[PDB]
Amino acid sequence: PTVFRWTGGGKEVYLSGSFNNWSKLPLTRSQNNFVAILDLPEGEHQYKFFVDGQWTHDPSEPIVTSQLGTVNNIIQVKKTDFEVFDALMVDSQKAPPILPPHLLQVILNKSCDPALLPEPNHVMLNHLYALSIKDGVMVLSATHRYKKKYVTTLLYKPI
Amino acid sequence: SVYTTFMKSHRCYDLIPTSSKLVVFDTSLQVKKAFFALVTNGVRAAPLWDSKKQSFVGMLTITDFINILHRYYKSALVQIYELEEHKIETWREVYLQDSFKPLVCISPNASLFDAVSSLIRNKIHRLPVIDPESGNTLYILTHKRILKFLKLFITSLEELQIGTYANIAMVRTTTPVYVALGIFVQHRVSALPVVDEKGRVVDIYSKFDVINLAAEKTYNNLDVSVTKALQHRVLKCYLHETLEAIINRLVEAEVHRLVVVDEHDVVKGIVSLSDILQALV
Amino acid sequence: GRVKIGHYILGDTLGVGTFGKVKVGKHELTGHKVAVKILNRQKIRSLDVVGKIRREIQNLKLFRHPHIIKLYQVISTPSDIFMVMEYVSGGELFDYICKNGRLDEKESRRLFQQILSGVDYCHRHMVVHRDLKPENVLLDAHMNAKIADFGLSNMMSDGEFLRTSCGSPNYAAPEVISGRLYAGPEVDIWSSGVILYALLCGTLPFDDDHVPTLFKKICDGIFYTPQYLNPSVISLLKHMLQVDPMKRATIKDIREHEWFKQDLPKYLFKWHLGIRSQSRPNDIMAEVCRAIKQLDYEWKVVNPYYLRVRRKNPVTSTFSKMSLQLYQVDSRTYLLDFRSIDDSHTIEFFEMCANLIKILAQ
Ligand SMILES: O=C(O[C@@H]1O[C@H](C(=O)O)[C@@H](O)[C@H](O)[C@H]1O)c1c[nH]c2cc(Cl)c(-c3ccc(C4(O)CCC4)cc3)cc12
Ligand SMILES: Nc1ncnc2c1ncn2[C@@H]1O[C@H](COP(=O)(O)OP(=O)(O)O)[C@@H](O)[C@H]1O
Ligand SMILES: Nc1ncnc2c1ncn2[C@@H]1O[C@H](COP(=O)(O)O)[C@@H](O)[C@H]1O
Ligand SMILES: Nc1ncnc2c1ncn2[C@@H]1O[C@H](COP(=O)(O)O)[C@@H](O)[C@H]1O
Ligand SMILES: [Cl-]
Ligand SMILES: [Cl-]
Ligand SMILES: [Cl-]
Ligand SMILES: [Cl-]
Ligand SMILES: [Cl-]
Repeated sequence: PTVFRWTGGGKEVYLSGSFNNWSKLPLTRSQNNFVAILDLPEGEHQYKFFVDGQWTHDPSEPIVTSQLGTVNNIIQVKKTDFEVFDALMVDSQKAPPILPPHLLQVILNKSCDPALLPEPNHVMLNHLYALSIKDGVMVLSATHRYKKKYVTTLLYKPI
Repeated sequence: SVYTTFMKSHRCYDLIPTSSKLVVFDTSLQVKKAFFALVTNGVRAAPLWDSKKQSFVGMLTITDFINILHRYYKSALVQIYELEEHKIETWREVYLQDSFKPLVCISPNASLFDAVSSLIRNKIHRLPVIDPESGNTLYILTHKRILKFLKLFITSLEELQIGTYANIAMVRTTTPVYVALGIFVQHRVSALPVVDEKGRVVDIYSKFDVINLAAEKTYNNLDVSVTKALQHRVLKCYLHETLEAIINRLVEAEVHRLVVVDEHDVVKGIVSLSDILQALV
Repeated sequence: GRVKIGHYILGDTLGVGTFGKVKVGKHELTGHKVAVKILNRQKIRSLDVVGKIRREIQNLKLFRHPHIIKLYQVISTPSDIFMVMEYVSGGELFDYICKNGRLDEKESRRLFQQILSGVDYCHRHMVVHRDLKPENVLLDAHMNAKIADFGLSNMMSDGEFLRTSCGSPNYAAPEVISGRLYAGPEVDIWSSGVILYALLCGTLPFDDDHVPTLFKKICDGIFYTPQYLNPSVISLLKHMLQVDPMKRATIKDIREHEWFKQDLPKYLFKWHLGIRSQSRPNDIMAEVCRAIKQLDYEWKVVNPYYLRVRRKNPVTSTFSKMSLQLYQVDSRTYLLDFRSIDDSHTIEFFEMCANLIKILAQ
């Protein structure tokens, strides 16, 4: 289905087009927009407007000038125009931020299983945390999510 | 077998917990610091990463501590200079020479049966679970966890004949830790029952009780008796008891193996978590 | 001469939303009514919201909660995009509260539970509808709440904060008016607390004609509790309207609160981060760039504080990515944060980070 909107005032406005054998079709006005919606076959269609006694075209829409000097708008209704995600894909063509307190809420410092740990806030996953280098050995750590479970891996690495 | 079919269906992942901790050691790490880190983190085994190899080469467990301790203890008067200043790889080079043993692992999507089989297949107690897209080690699958899972879903010992009952490795009250460690090395079994003046069992020194030496920094003295050692902190079963009720006993007390004993509390054999999951495979 | 989309005749303009007019649609035959959001392709590409809408549709097309407006279908045309949604007779909750006074403890509790359930659903789906207000809470013929404008909504991705300072300043969280970084749900809680106050009192907790004092009040988290207000709900509002997000009520803490729980229906429901240096931010970033190249690592400079760095593995011959970000901790110190970028991954990440640290400031 294709939308036909005439932006600008008028008492009576009609859409003549190759699709309706150039018959005068009346566009309903809401406010300053006069519209009609109609499905047209995946092809080339020419149209014009009968806006209050005058014949125009939308200057903003693509036109075609005839061998006889007839100026009409044109519309190439593409396959891509039909499907939402197909169309949306085709449509796509200082100071240091303050430290969010969230990145300080860890799950290691704060009877029970030492391997078992609390569930983390999504916001602290994949972030590198480390322990002070005591004895020329660095201790790095990070919580990562695999499926609906989480693993806080800590590497004992000499330097 | 009904149990065996249920394990063949369940994915390893289902047993991985909500949020776990994983300790990985770079092979270039001083092996003493390595054991000290197991104790501090509260872990019984950790995977090893060779940076030059860019892969997990193996697992560092308490057996490694037992092994070093025995291979290298000279006396209480000298330092185990070897342990004190040796890297994980420097020792892995020694421990495994012309005798080569690769890294055993499982996938989270791989079967629970496939995993239980892999443990007995390669004769191990710790199995690292690795996701193939990430290459990341996620969890370490243990017999205790798989059994607690099977027992969670479960809704005589003399008849079925399950466990090791002949030429059983055990120590006396007086036995020094070194001697006991030497046994853990030659026999290669998880725990050693402590026997009195009579064949009756008084206590049990486990591969586990060997970490307290690391923990308390007391490894420098292995002349100490097995009882002297166990002072920092008994469970028995009989041949006239059902397997369902015997499996129930092991998980309710969360013990790695039960002692098969007679009326006079004298040793008859042992039934490990190992043997149980095997008989159910 | 009836303007149709689907088989619905487009009627009156219900209102104007975040990204377009919303019109009624009465089915040709059945007479069924729908809410139709009209997104002109040329305008949604002018504001660079084309990606936003792509995501918004994706999410809402698979959501199905009784207190969130249903997205029936999205119809595309060469001209515009039509979002066919469920219509509700009741209209704005806002006007309800204008028309009638404040709601009674019982009535307010119901609608608060209804709203919060939906707010939860969203979050439980990594969606955080910012701009949550009585104006965006619609009512049906049976007085059931319906969450409506997901134009200001956003996604929650593991390891990232949101920045956009969305929605009406009365409902805006102090950190949002402050233009600070936030996780997401906390800012939906702060709004829901404002909604709760509006239900119980029929007025706003933070409101002034003088905009600077409206903001002072918000960041001072100070609001008046009328004498008719139940101490238990006052307690809930005190917890929900915390200036500190670290001290603010969670969807779980609300669920657990006794005022909430009452008559609630069944159907609903020594570590350090990075490295910290006291140098001038410009020096720090220069130092990181002079060290990153000193490791032969490929990178892309996003912000003058955000950096997307890649490394070629010398063994497995695999690319591994990580993101570096500088934040200001103290009024005197700053800290470089390391975030892992998903395509051993984790161990290679650590190695990547480690290398930098050994040649860097605290
Ligand atoms: O109104 C529109 O855009 C607006 O443009 C303004 C401007 O600058 O002109 C902005 O200020 C404003 O914010 C913006 O939304 C439209 C963009 N695409 C459309 C497609 C259709 Cl089909 C219709 C439509 C539907 C039903 C009726 C009826 O009411 C049904 C019978 C007539 C009438 C017209 C309208 C639009
Ligand atoms: N998955 C594995 N891959 C390779 N070697 C392993 C693996 N798991 C353990 N090992 C090795 O097997 C030996 C015995 O270990 P194990 O019985 O599993 O330890 P423990 O009973 O203390 O948990 C050790 O030398 C250890 O390094
Ligand atoms: N003290 C022991 N003496 C002899 N065999 C044992 C002893 N403890 C365990 N086993 C056996 O050793 C094998 C491996 O078990 P485990 O190392 O105890 O998990 C099993 O066949 C056990 O029955
Ligand atoms: N049969 C048993 N009776 C009493 N304690 C046991 C028994 N088996 C193991 N333990 C203890 O269980 C602890 C952990 O050892 P392990 O079972 O190898 O993990 C140690 O303190 C052992 O002494
Ligand atoms: Cl026009
Ligand atoms: Cl409006
Ligand atoms: Cl009507
Ligand atoms: Cl209705
Ligand atoms: Cl109000």
